[PDB]
Amino acid sequence: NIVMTQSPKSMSMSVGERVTLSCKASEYVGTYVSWYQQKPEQSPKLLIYGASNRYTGVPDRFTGSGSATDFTLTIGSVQAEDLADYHCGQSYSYPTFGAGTKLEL
Amino acid sequence: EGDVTVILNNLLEGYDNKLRPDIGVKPTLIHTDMYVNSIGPVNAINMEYTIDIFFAQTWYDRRLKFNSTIKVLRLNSNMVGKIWIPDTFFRNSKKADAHWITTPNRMLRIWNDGRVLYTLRLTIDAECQLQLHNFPMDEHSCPLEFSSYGYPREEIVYQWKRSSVEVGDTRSWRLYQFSFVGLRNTTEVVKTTSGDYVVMSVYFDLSRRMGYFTIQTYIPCTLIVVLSWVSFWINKDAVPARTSLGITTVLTMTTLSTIARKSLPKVSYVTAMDLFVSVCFIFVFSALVEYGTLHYFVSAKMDSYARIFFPTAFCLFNLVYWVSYL
Amino acid sequence: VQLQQSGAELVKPGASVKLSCTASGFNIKDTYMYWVKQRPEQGLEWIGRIDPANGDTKYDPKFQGKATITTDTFSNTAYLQLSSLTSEDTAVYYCARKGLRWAMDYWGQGTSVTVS
Amino acid sequence: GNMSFVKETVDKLLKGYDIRLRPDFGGPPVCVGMNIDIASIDMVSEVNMDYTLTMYFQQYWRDKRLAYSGIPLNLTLDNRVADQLWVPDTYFLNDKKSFVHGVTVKNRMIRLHPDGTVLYGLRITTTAACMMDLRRYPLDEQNCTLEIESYGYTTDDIEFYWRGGDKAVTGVERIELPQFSIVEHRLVSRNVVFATGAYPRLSLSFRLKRNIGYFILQTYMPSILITILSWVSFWINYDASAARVALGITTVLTMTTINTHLRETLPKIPYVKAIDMYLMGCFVFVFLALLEYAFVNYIFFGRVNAIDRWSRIVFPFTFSLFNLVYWLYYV
Amino acid sequence: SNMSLVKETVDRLLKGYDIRLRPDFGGPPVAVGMNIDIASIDMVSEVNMDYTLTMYFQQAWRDKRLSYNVIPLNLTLDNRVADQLWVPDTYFLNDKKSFVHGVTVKNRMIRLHPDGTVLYGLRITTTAACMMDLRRYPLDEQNCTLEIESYGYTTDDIEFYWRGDDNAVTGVTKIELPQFSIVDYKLITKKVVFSTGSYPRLSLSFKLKRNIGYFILQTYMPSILITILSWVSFWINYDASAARVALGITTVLTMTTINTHLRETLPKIPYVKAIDMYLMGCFVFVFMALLEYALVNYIFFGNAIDRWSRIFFPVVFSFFNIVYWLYYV
Amino acid sequence: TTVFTRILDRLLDGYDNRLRPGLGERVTEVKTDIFVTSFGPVSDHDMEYTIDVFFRQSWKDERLKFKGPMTVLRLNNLMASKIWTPDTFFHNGKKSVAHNMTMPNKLLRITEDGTLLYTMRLTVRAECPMHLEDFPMDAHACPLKFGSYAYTRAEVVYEWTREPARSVVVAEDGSRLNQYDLLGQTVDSGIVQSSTGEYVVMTTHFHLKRKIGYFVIQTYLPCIMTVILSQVSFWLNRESVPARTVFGVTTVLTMTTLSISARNSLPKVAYATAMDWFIAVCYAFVFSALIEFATVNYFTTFNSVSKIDRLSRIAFPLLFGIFNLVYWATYLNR
Amino acid sequence: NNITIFTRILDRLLDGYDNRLRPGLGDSITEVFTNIYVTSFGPVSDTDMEYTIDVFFRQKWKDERLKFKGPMNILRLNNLMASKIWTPDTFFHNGKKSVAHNMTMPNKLLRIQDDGTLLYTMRLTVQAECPMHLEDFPMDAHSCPLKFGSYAYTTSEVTYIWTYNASDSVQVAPDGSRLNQYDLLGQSIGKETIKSSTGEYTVMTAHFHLKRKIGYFVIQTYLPCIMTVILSQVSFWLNRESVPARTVFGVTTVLTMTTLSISARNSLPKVAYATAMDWFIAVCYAFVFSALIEFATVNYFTKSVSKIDRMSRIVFPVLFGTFNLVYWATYL
Ligand SMILES: *[C@@H]1O[C@H](CO)[C@@H](O[C@@H]2O[C@H](CO)[C@@H](O[C@@H]3O[C@H](CO[C@H]4O[C@H](CO)[C@@H](O)[C@H](O[C@H]5O[C@H](CO)[C@@H](O)[C@H](O)[C@@H]5O)[C@@H]4O)[C@@H](O)[C@H](O[C@H]4O[C@H](CO)[C@@H](O)[C@H](O)[C@@H]4O[C@H]4O[C@H](CO)[C@@H](O)[C@H](O)[C@@H]4O)[C@@H]3O)[C@H](O)[C@H]2NC(C)=O)[C@H](O)[C@H]1NC(C)=O
Ligand SMILES: CCCCCCCC(=O)OC[C@H](COP(=O)(O)O[C@@H]1[C@H](O)[C@H](O)[C@@H](OP(=O)(O)O)[C@H](OP(=O)(O)O)[C@H]1O)OC(=O)CCCCCCC
Ligand SMILES: *[C@@H]1O[C@H](CO)[C@@H](O[C@@H]2O[C@H](CO)[C@@H](O[C@@H]3O[C@H](CO)[C@@H](O)[C@H](O)[C@@H]3O)[C@H](O)[C@H]2NC(C)=O)[C@H](O)[C@H]1NC(C)=O
Repeated sequence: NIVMTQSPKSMSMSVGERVTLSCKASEYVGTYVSWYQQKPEQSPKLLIYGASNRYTGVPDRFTGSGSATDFTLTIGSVQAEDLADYHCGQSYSYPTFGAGTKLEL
Repeated sequence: EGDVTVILNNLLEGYDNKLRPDIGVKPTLIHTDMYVNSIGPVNAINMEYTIDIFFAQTWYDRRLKFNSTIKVLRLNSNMVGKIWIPDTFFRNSKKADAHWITTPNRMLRIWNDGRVLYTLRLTIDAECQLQLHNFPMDEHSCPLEFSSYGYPREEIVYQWKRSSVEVGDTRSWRLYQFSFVGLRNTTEVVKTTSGDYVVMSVYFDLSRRMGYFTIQTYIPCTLIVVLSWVSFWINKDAVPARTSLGITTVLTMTTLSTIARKSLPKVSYVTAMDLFVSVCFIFVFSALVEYGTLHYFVSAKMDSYARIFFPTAFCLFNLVYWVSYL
Repeated sequence: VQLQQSGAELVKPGASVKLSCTASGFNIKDTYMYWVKQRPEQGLEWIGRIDPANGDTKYDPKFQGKATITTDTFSNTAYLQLSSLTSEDTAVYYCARKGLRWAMDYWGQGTSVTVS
Repeated sequence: GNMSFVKETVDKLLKGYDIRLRPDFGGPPVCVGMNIDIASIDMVSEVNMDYTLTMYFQQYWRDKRLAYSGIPLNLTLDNRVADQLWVPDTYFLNDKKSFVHGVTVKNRMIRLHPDGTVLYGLRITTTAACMMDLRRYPLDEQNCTLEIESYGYTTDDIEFYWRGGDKAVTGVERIELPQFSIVEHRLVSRNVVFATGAYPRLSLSFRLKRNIGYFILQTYMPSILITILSWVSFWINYDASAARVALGITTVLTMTTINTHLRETLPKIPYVKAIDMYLMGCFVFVFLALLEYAFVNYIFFGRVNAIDRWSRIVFPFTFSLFNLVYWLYYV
Repeated sequence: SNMSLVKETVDRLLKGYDIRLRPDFGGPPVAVGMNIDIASIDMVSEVNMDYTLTMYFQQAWRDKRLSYNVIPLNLTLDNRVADQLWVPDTYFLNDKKSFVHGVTVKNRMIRLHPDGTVLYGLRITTTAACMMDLRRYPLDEQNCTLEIESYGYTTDDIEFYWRGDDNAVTGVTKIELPQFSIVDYKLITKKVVFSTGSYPRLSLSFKLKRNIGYFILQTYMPSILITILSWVSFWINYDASAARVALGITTVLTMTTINTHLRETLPKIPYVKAIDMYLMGCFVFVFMALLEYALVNYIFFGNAIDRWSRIFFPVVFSFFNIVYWLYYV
Repeated sequence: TTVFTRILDRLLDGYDNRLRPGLGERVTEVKTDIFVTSFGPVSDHDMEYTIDVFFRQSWKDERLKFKGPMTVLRLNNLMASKIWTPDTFFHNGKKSVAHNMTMPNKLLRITEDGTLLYTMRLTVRAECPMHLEDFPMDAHACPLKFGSYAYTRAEVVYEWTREPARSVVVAEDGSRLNQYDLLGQTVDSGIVQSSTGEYVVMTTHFHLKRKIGYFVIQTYLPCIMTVILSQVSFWLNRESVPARTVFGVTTVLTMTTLSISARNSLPKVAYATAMDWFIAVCYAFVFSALIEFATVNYFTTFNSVSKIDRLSRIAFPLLFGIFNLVYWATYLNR
Repeated sequence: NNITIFTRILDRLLDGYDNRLRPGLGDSITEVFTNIYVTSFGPVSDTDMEYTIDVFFRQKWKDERLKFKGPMNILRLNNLMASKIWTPDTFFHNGKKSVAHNMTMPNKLLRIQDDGTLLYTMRLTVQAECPMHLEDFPMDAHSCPLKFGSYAYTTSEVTYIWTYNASDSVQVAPDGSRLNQYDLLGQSIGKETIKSSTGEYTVMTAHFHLKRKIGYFVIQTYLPCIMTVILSQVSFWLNRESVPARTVFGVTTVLTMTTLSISARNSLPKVAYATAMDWFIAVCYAFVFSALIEFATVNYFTKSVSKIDRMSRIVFPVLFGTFNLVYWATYL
């Protein structure tokens, strides 16, 4: 199967600076990753599709990037309402998911 | 105009080109005629010959009967695809095509009683049989069989005209190694799975001229084996010179065997040229082993024997070889 | 445009539970329907696949046999069947619509199952 | 009123005729029988893996919209009405480049029988693809097939069968490819399954053993006579260095050239053939003769007749052993 | 709905349209802008004296009969309507074989802007004739041209101009050829005068420079090395006749076989090339080396003279090599 | 059969085939999959490859919806030209033929909800750019990029109908590759921008690998035997001048004629392949034999065995073996 | 609009025009005035005895039904009108593979004048036959013709006349010639009347005189044949007792002369007759073949410098020198 090994588990920084994520693929997935957010007591919502395509309603601060194997999501000036958990998925094969990257103060 | 176009519109109204004339009455008698422009090159490795003709057909159609003051209606190719045409195809043509520059090269003339003269220009690659035996002296009868496709003997009957087949000057023709000997028309009925069809065959008698092959492989191999016998006039103590002459002669004989086969198609049987090549080789190999055994002995008068014996042994072969093949 | 699911369920272990979600505003014959498992304080785990136009289903190897997905055309609804419920099956389930470039576009509100 | 009726009848039949619908569109599948009158395999080139096949492909089915009653004769219409009738979509799966002959008119036949049965014949030249195994070249036999399949209609819409069991294909024996020789034709009817459905498939395949006498005359005899000559090197006296080195070197250069010239009418196969194994064995024999001379000279002028007498016996004895093995195995 | 409105708008546009008449037929000539996106340049062959070019050929003109205002959006129609609208008869003068690609449909584009601008695009693979001067081969540089011209309309009816200066022709710098290298390209607008009138013409040219490494690897260095082998014979003693004449004969036959072997692939041009000068230059030094033995075998049988040829022959070959390379490069 | 005929006529009545489905309300997505029936031969000279496919496209049309006793209308080819079809073209195709023997090889199935299907038989000759630095022990990624021609990203988008790992299927019997072998399919979806606008392009990478069976019999093995042929010249009588001479001159001729075939096979690239480096090193090791013999002949009571010959009997084959163990390991094993 | 007026004129013109009938069918002949702007004398294929041309085939005739008096003088129309008005059925008698370019639009021209004159310009790639007698090869000078005439109408219905006089009718592009083997000396044209089995047809010919440049065969064929004759004459300058070496020289030369024969034999149609090239190789072979006979005579008499060897150093070069003066003056 396709194994998602997104790192790290959580990052604890303040409001108004740049924070980036990472999603590493075991096998080749070609620009088919997806990023979602997970608030407590809330269903996931889509953020990024393809490799770096901004969904409707996503703010411009959420910037993604993609490649053949390495994938990342860069957040510019993260605010207080963005403190949630992020999930990295793939759909080049039957879909799998990562562990989940949280955010803290 | 005025008068001619209403005659044509009166002919072509209520006309079905899908149905042949006399569909349920009698077979349609079609008089064919051919004028050969030039016969192209006869390809030997691929077994066909190119031919360029003016294929002309003549029949009757009672629907195309107009009573007027104009007797002959010389018309262009824009009216070909509106009346009936027999589906004459060439049964041994690998590929063929009409010429379409600057207009479709088709002629259509209608007489007032119903004669439809359809004539088109064709370039045909017709498959021909090459015995390939006795090469380079082979005489072939290259055929050209044409018939209707869908219509059997009960519906289309073909017939030639006494002087139907006409040829060019045979001087502008593209035969290089061949010569146009003669022609013979014919006709027969073949039986297939859909019915009986009338097939007309034109046989073109071709014979190979006496050029090229001789300068190509005969004169070089004969001069090579003549040069193989100058070793016998070299003294017996000059071992490396005579064996260098020997190896160069046998490797050139093998190379000339390989080169002359490239002009020959991939046939399984042996030809006369390959027989000559093999005899030339068994002669040069016999010369090399004779020089060996003479050198082996001295380590005695066979060298003086070989200066007269080997020119004679090849010359008696030549008179046998040519006369039995001429 | 809205995926409405069923309510929360609480049954004994070893039993079977019927779980469903209803899609509205479109038809499920066009896009695939994806089921997913979210264990509390864990990551998402994909359950299976269903193509309602063809009826073809594909499942994860670890969820084969204990779970299957069914569908119907008139009600425009997707269904889950769960068999041999255990303690590790206590999670929340979502049904995901296939989106643009295979992105899991829409999500349901979530049905939490609990065993005792 | 023959011409008159034979007109209106065709006029009525093709009116209201929907060409987009097969016969029995909402019902049982139609049965498209087939027979082929093979004319000649133009060429069987191994370089492009293909055999040009000229044939008189002939389809056969029964359309109930084209059944004429009044007229009692098999109507052979002009070939251009076939663009206004439904015709089965037969396609060749291993086709590469093919055409229907178009001189002097398109070479196709239409024939309406009074029970509606449609006889449709076409003259077709297919350059079908035939992947070959050259592991035993030139002492090989090949199996070249011609796949006949319907494209758009599944087995719930069309059915294929050979008309006449094993008598459907004819004149197959008549074809005489200059290099090969047909051993047996076979007729196979299948159903293949794709992702879009299950399609009917008629299959025609020939077995082509290769005539070997051309091959001997062109490669097997020069490659043997070269070693035969090499064997002269041993006999020559030991002090004649120039003659023996010239002979062996010449034979080696010949064996090396013979090979390259051959590997030009063969595809870039990554394996060794039978003829390559033979040429490699003859090269080893010629190389061993030259190395035998190296040993003889190095032994006398480097510190002899017994070694040269032993190699004069062993070398023709071992080459006849290898020759026998090769021939028996590959025949 | 909107689809019926677009349907009746297009049906109104093509009702009464005369394809046989150009826009503004009785008035001023129509201006036809052009721009080319080059896909690749495949086979620049000197045997047939042509090059194969694949391009995205766009055209843009104005047609007041095709002005719609009902839809405020560019109408990108299907590729099959282009046979029902007027197009310019643009042809290439140096064409030999050209075809528009027809998989899966005919690869053409037509787009109807609301003002009346029509953007007509095509994917054309052409084999344009490019007459070459192979007098400095293989160190030469070529000038291959494409001659875009109108056929049936003179300068009083049509006007050709590049759309937006040198920004018209794009994608040239990413074209990768095996043996050449694109140095420069230039765009020329000119008016040629034939017997039937004066016709506008857009000339697109190329500056192909030939890479040398293949020809050094194949022709120049084996000739140099077989010329090096010819001077080994100056060290073998004079009385060893067979070795020295084998050394002469083998490299003489090698030089003439390389000379006749690297030319039948080339065309049958009647002048001499730079590689042909070097092969004739190397054959002179090889033939004089065998004649050097022919002199010394006649003086003795019929040590100073071959010692002088041991030093003079590599020097005068080195002198000939510097004169050859600095003149031609 | 008139019941189906009036259904088809009602579908085609008032149908404008010049307009895509939903021109001003929605993006007309196209679901695409490829069934590769035969991956044909790869021609190195033209840097191209031939592929025979069953290219299928499926899209939603709301005008072609019918209510009848049959759910799926497997219609004939004619129906295909009278309805809208996407103008899918190959971005790197050179010359591709849509087969039409005997009938046009097309398919058209209209389901009752308006969903279409359009299968087609093609033989695409596409560009495969090759970097022959590691010839012949190289691996390529020959692409095949299709996409719309006239419709931009805002009008027609493309997608795979199955999972992208399972949307390109290669038949098991369908491998006409005689030189290479296919190591697996690879797809990707992206957006490309041109002078007109931004277009959706779908890329199919085919991974290949050259099998070293043709060149290990044609080039490597005859050059190794050519070097070995020169290696036996050090075991020859010091006095035998024409013999060692002929050995050398011929080895040098076989070495220079053997290189010709190498450049004769591959295209005229500017750089040097790894086989060319093998040719060069074998040439150096065969042309040093003549230098050694010329030194012996310059340095030639009877004569003695030269020390140069006794050193060259050992040094030259071990240097050749060391070069082989370097070259073959470095290129083949990495 | 003025464009609507022109649409009306075009429609009226075609309302009654029958394209199956020539102008003045019941009347006299339709005089087609032909013209040819040669743009590129393509390459001459020596193997197939054919040559390629690229012409601007301008035709011109008078059709009284296509007469107009609208607000224009010349109606420079497009290609679609030509598919529906008369068009002389000109075909090339010797043309093997003539093809009309179709990129982008059909390369055709139609200019209906006010008085009824028409102009019809096409762009062709005619591949006409050329009968070549390569006996003086390669000092030959061919004349490749190009005969075009009607295929359906006789001389009593359509007559073809050159628009201009002399040969001006065919103006060869000053820089239009793909002849790497030949060069175009000039053109000569004429009009004949050929009678066949269906009648007389007016045939116009255009002879293009060619002349083969010797320069390719001076570097490829002649000089490597000359130098190996000089190479074969080195054997007379060596020692008498040097059998190995002189034998080598001999068996080598002959081989490179025989090798130089095959490529030439192949670089020409396999005609039964021989060429002037073969009468140079055979004599140069005979000089080389007699050199080995000379050494065999010396080796027959050996056991000093041979007098036969000293006389062969003078007789053999001056016999070759006088042969080249005879051969290069008869054919030049
Ligand atoms: C599979 O697909 C291929 C490609 O689509 C099809 O091949 C094409 O098929 C069409 C339809 O049959 C052909 O159209 C016709 O072409 C006639 C001229 O053909 C010649 O010129 C073309 C180039 O212009 C060449 O490609 C042709 O070469 C091919 O055909 C020859 C036949 O001998 C072969 O030998 C070759 O190997 C090639 O295969 C030819 O050289 C053209 O005249 C014709 O147009 C007439 O009819 C239409 C309709 O009625 C009129 O509108 C039009 O005005 C013409 O009418 C005039 O001419 C007719 C005689 O033709 C007269 O009777 C009239 O009175 C009037 O004067 C039409 O356009 C097309 O040429 C062909 N091309 C190729 C590349 O093969 C296959 O058929 C198809 N196979 C199947 C089974 O479906
Ligand atoms: C490409 C390499 C080129 C190397 C070129 C190397 C050139 C170089 O240095 O030559 C000198 C010498 C020649 O030795 P070689 O054995 O060839 O020659 C003997 C030597 O000259 C003796 O001195 C002679 O005896 P004398 O004194 O007259 O009584 C004897 O004559 P005779 O007694 O038989 O009558 C000669 O045969 O070689 C070495 O010492 C080995 C070097 C190995 C170098 C490394 C080689 C790999
Ligand atoms: C390749 O060859 C072509 C043609 O031989 C060269 O094109 C030439 O380019 C120059 C520079 O623009 C042209 O000069 C200009 O011509 C225009 C014509 O209107 C004039 O207005 C300018 O004032 C200027 O004189 C020249 O005409 C043109 N040659 C031809 C025959 O048109 C080209 O430079 C060559 N090199 C490259 C790298 O393309």
